Amino acid sequence: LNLDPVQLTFYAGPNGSQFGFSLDFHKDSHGRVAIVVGAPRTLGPSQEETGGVFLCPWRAEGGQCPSLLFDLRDETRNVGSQTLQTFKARQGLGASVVSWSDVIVACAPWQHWNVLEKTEEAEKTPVGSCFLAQPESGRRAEYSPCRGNTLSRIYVENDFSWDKRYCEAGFSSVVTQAGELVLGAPGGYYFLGLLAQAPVADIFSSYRPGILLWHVSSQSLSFDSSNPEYFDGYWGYSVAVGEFDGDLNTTEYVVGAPTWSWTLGAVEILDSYYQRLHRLRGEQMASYFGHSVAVTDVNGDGRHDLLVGAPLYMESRADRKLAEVGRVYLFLQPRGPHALGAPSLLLTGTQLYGRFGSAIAPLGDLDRDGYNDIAVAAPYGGPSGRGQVLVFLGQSEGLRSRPSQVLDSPFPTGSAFGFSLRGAVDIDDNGYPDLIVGAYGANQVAVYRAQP
Amino acid sequence: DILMTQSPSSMSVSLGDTVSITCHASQGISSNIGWLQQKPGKSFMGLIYYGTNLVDGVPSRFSGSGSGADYSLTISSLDSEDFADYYCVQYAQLPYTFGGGTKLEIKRADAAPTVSIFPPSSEQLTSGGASVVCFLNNFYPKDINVKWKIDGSERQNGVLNSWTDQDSKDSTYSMSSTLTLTKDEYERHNSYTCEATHKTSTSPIVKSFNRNEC
Amino acid sequence: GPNICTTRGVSSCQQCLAVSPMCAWCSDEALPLGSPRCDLKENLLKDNCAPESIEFPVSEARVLEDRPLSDKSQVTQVSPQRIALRLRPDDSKNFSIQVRQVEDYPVDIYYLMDLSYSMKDDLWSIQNLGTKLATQMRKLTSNLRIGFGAFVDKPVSPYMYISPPEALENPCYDMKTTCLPMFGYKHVLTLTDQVTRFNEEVKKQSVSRNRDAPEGGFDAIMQATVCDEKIGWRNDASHLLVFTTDAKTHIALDGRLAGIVQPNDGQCHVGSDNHYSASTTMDYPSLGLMTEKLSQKNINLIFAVTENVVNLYQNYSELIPGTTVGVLSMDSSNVLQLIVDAYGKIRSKVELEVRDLPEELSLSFNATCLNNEVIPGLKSCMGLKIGDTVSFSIEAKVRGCPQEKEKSFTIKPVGFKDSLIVQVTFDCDCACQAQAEPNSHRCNNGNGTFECGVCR
Amino acid sequence: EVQLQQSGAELVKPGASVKLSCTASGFNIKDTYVHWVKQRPEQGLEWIGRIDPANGYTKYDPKFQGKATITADTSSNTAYLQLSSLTSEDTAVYYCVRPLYDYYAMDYWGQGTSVTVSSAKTTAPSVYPLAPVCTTGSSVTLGCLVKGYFPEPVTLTWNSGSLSSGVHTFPAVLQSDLYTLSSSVTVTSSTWPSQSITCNVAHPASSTKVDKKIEPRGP
Ligand SMILES: *[C@@H]1O[C@H](CO)[C@@H](O[C@@H]2O[C@H](CO)[C@@H](O[C@@H]3O[C@H](CO[C@H]4O[C@H](CO[C@H]5O[C@H](CO)[C@@H](O)[C@H](O)[C@@H]5O)[C@@H](O)[C@H](O[C@H]5O[C@H](CO)[C@@H](O)[C@H](O)[C@@H]5O)[C@@H]4O)[C@@H](O)[C@H](O[C@H]4O[C@H](CO)[C@@H](O)[C@H](O)[C@@H]4O)[C@@H]3O)[C@H](O)[C@H]2NC(C)=O)[C@H](O)[C@H]1NC(C)=O
Ligand SMILES: *[C@@H]1O[C@H](CO)[C@@H](O[C@@H]2O[C@H](CO)[C@@H](O[C@@H]3O[C@H](CO[C@H]4O[C@H](CO)[C@@H](O)[C@H](O)[C@@H]4O)[C@@H](O)[C@H](O[C@H]4O[C@H](CO)[C@@H](O)[C@H](O)[C@@H]4O)[C@@H]3O)[C@H](O)[C@H]2NC(C)=O)[C@H](O)[C@H]1NC(C)=O
Ligand SMILES: CCCCS(=O)(=O)N[C@@H](Cc1ccc(OCCCCC2CCNCC2)cc1)C(=O)O
Ligand SMILES: *[C@@H]1O[C@H](CO)[C@@H](O)[C@H](O)[C@H]1NC(C)=O
Ligand SMILES: *[C@@H]1O[C@H](CO)[C@@H](O)[C@H](O)[C@H]1NC(C)=O
Ligand SMILES: *[C@@H]1O[C@H](CO)[C@@H](O)[C@H](O)[C@H]1NC(C)=O
Ligand SMILES: [Ca+2]
Ligand SMILES: [Ca+2]
Ligand SMILES: [Ca+2]
Ligand SMILES: [Ca+2]
Ligand SMILES: [Ca+2]
Ligand SMILES: [Ca+2]
Ligand SMILES: [Mg+2]
Repeated sequence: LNLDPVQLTFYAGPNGSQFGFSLDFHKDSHGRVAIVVGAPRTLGPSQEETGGVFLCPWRAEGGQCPSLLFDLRDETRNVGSQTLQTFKARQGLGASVVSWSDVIVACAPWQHWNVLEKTEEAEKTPVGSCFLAQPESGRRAEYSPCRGNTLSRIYVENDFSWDKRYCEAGFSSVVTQAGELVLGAPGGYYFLGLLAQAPVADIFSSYRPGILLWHVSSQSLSFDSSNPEYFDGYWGYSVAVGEFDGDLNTTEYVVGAPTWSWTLGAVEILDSYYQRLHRLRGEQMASYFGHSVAVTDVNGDGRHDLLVGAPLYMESRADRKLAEVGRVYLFLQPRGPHALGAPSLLLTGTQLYGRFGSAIAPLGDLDRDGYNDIAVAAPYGGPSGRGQVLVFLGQSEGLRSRPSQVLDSPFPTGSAFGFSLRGAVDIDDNGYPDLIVGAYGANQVAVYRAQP
Repeated sequence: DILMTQSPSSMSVSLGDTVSITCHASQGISSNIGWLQQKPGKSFMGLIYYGTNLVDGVPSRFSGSGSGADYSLTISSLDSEDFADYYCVQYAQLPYTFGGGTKLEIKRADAAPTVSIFPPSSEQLTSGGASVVCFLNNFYPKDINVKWKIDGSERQNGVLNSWTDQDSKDSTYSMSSTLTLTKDEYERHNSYTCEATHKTSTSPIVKSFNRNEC
Repeated sequence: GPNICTTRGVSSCQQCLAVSPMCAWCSDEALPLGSPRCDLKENLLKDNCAPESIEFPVSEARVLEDRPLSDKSQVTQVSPQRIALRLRPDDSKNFSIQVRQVEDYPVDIYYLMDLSYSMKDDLWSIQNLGTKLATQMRKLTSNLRIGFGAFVDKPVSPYMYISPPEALENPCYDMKTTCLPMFGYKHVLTLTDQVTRFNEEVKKQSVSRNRDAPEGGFDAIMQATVCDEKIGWRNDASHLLVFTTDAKTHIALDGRLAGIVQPNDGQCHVGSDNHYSASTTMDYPSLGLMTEKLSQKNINLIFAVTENVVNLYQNYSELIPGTTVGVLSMDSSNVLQLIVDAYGKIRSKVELEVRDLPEELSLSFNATCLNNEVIPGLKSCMGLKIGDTVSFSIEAKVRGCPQEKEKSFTIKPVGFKDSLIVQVTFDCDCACQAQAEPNSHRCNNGNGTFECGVCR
Repeated sequence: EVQLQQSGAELVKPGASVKLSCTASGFNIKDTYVHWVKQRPEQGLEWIGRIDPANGYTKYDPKFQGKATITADTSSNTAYLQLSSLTSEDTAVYYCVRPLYDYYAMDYWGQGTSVTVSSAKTTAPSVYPLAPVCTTGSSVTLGCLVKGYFPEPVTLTWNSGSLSSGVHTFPAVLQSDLYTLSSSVTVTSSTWPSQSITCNVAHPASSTKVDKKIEPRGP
């Protein structure tokens, strides 16, 4: 209701870099808020696409940002009569970026990997990898839990079980408050999908350069399955964390599986051991129910609610005609040991091909009335199709059906305005939480300040 | 198989010294080398992995260096705890191969041995055997040779030898040398001699007894 | 009292006919001068005028060409084909015409072959199905045109095996066998009436290989829909797009696993080499976008999928109205019936258009369609199947007497090669005018000529 | 705290087989490769092989192919080394090893397991006192000879451990299936023989304790 749309700040990256594909607020040990931006098609130092990360400091005027530096050199290690190989060309560094304390974790989901042993090989495949940075010290670490040294043949002999060769780890990422990094790997287990968890501290302390295959003892990966419902489900396309079992001493994981059960889609709430606690099923096939997942208490009762996005949902219209507009589903958490029932509210897009629900950002309390608010992206919405982000204020009954405010893309056609979003952080120190919106198509980020 | 030649096999050094152990591979092993430590009687502790990375908990004074086929472990300012055996292992190829080892030894001034010859006890002579024991004690450095003579002639077959480790107090070495022969023969000869040769002298230390002479 | 024949100058037999079509002329010289010569034929016969002397033309319409309507080379759809009308001043005449839809309805079938490795065992099935569509639908309609293309998936990691280097040319490298290089969508053969050729090319096809079970056939569907000139769909023709596969299908937003985030623009990107050039840069289409272009380009999608996935594609079908599903198998009956069933629903019209109709001639029509009701002033019937016959009754009215004397026009149905050529002669003179007799004889004052009992 | 706990010492007969064990503590045995290494005083360290207990796959140095079989069991969190066709060359200390971080490294080690291949029967030692020969200097060295015992160990002390300083008990040596050991003690000449000095040998395998007072040699 109170994001100023006239007073904007534009941060810009280089052409064709997809600067703004992903972003997050980052806070240094001093307390100063900055904006980390991911640019998955940034040219490396030898004019080949490697992707890149930028750390933007808060300015009213905005402008260009400094490049958070990472090692873009490929690595080879001949060890144990094998040849380990990393390939960073077209790895998409900054396809996702997340911050926690004084660390930043930017991932390259399509970083390739191979192992050669005489005439045989593991196969050159996109295991993915995450680069971890600590700006104020300069420390760097990596985490690539899907790398292996198993030759192609052995997977065939074992019916492709425990096949992590195509994980694309870091496709999605989130960090718990304790400092456990959780990665989405929708290619995991032959495109079932998987999650890999590891304490940020333990990643840093077990990493050394040039090793390539190393053990992070405290890590916890999810499991493979031979249940056809999970096949090609992309479980981990999106990921999130929250509190859904009443016990504050444990953390629950929210996983999006948008093509689960023959493209029906699903989202699951799980414990830290990856035992399923609940499963929400998609309403309509190919709608990509699970593309987005957001956790926030919107009705002021202290229990986290779940928001799921299905951006390709087709709405029914006059004379049996369908219209792709996109849909967001709200699930308010009830009291005690009781499952998440049917949706408390359905929000549906209005523009054809608008992809409403492509991103869902908890805004915190935008108007400081007590109830938390959210932002929902329609990257190709608005009458022109340039994009649109819609604010929804929270209330006792959940959310409002009608949006409180509508942000129209200031960038030209194709920008994907709203493809990325983040809030709940006060960047200018005025008491109200703000919103950063990414337009990778236009290589920019728009910062909207909340005002009284 | 890759051969790991380690050097030196031993060195005599002092507390506070900075020392280096080299280790040479028969082909290049691109830093795929580990360094190990074995203290007297104890088991193994990993010191360095992948050439230069210290294992968790290993003290600052240990460091690794080198590349290709030639690597070095360096201990700076030796602690008394650092007098032990050290080995390199390569894991560039299967099978993993180890170095010969390098033993850090406590340096001290040269000392000649205290040689003492003992004839067969009455108990042993009654039972039918006859062993002549000779102790060469508290000497430095460790290399020493012992010779046995019966009535002037050198006796080689039937000698057993044992050496202690470097002493915990005075850092010296001791040897024991037992000549065993049939009682039958023992009583057929008179003079029994035990000659210790050691770098502390050009001429050997001779100790003898003549059978039944009191 | 008096009629228009008698009381309008009438100095001659020619002017007499020119006055009105109901006028007659008495040439009988035995008639007294008091009696009028230009009058109604009843009035003449009432006044003792010789029956043989009465000049009273009657307009007619003889059939010149009358080949019957065809059943099942020549193929006659209009009958009669040639008529000879003969008219007198201002007079009109009518005639019949029958039109029948004999020739078969035009149908386009484009065939999409899943040639991924999972279809190795299903290859004979899709080869059998293709050639059966070709041959059996040719028997159903001689105006069939048929073509095909193949698809695998986006030739990009992780879908494509990208190692070792040999695997790019031969994806089956690590199986110690050979298969073709991977590809997104290949247009292979444009919609053609050459069935024997289509079957040969279809039987030549072989499989390729890719990493993941869901394939990129929806790209092929989109491009086969929107690439008009490449595929060759005809404007006035029934469009069928048969889609074969034994597995799941990639859908919009799957592309992000290959680093592809650009939404499908719905435009054609095939061009010269017959490959879908956007395969590695553009995302798969969404069901809505597919629906839009299928509807816009007027194409009926048919999923011909194997039994393990029928339920998947039946469910997609309900999200794309007008789509239908048949089972791909060793037997081609299920799928063929869908096509016959579609052909069974086709209905045509008969809409008469006139060409070269002279300034003077004006027409009016009576339509007798399948309801067997004479709808007056109507010249078109709608809702015909092959074998149906409608009928029209046309009346032509000439304006007076033209100087041309012999013209022709053509009544033709829209979309038919067949037509009716109607030849029109204008009969303005009298038979007694030939017997001119140049000399006056009776006048003898330099008047000249004496025809049908008159000086001038 | 990561720790590899190996099974106790083995006294095995030639031609027989033996199976050593190595149990994970403070971690799971499937976490990494587990290796087995052989040590001997003369020949040194030899790598036998490895296993990936997650899936059972193993590697061996051709030297130990056939003799050595490495297995593991994730239920009991233990890895095993089985040696068949035992020869005297198999007498050695055997260690299990795993890496800290680097997949391929050799960082954490067990305490080792001793294996002695022998046909020898249990035999109690003959213990002989060694008094000096017939002038006397400032000091005097005595000795004790322990011969023909099996198996190791014996424990030797002087005056029941009261005389610990100035002692040299030498490591045992093998000859013809049986072990021999000797010890020496030195004192000032005023100490001995005026005060009594006895040799105490104890061989638990044979249930034998012998005391030998060193007596001066007479006429
Ligand atoms: C397309 O189809 C239509 C429908 O059949 C057809 O219409 C005919 O057109 C011709 C001329 O082109 C008409 O001919 C004229 O007829 C006039 C007399 O018509 C009257 O009488 C008719 C018969 O009455 C009896 O029978 C009927 C049932 O059969 C019954 O209802 C009556 O009670 C009675 O018993 C009667 O059908 C007709 O009714 C039609 O007309 C009236 C008036 O407009 C209308 O209101 C009605 O709704 C109905 O449509 C009417 O009552 C006659 O006077 C006339 O003669 C003059 O002109 C001719 C030259 O054209 C001169 O020669 C003559 O000297 C006169 O000056 C002329 O003969 C015929 O009547 C039509 N028939 C019908 C049923 O409408 C078209 O021809 C068809 N076209 C083609 C190309 O095929
Ligand atoms: C294509 O689309 C069809 C139609 O939607 C799918 O088939 C349906 O699949 C759903 C699963 O989502 C089925 O739902 C389940 O129904 C079970 C019993 O249904 C009976 O009654 C129906 C009447 O409508 C009959 O059609 C049917 O034959 C049965 O007699 C319930 O037992 C299930 O409940 C359990 O699971 C759900 C989670 O889904 C839990 O919430 C429940 O607590 C419980 O554990 C469930 O409701 C449905 O029956 C199917 N319909 C039909 C008509 O077959 C296909 O799966 C789909 N195929 C593909 C390839 O996409
Ligand atoms: C047989 C695997 C090689 C794939 S292929 O050569 O047959 N190429 C196919 C695509 C395909 C991919 C996967 C598949 O099933 C893979 C099943 C593995 C499922 C996993 C899921 C996690 N649990 C372990 C098994 C079948 C076909 C082509 O048509 O080009
Ligand atoms: C990038 O190119 C665009 C046009 O393609 C041009 O307008 C501009 O000069 C460039 N923009 C930046 C930010 O470098
Ligand atoms: C929380 O529970 C975990 C086990 O899930 C346990 O390890 C830990 O001790 C608990 N924490 C506290 C603070 O009690
Ligand atoms: C056509 O007109 C003629 C008169 O020339 C008449 O005999 C006939 O009945 C009419 N037929 C139709 C169908 O109008
Ligand atoms: Ca909890
Ligand atoms: Ca709530
Ligand atoms: Ca609020
Ligand atoms: Ca603010
Ligand atoms: Ca098949
Ligand atoms: Ca595929
Ligand atoms: Mg296939």
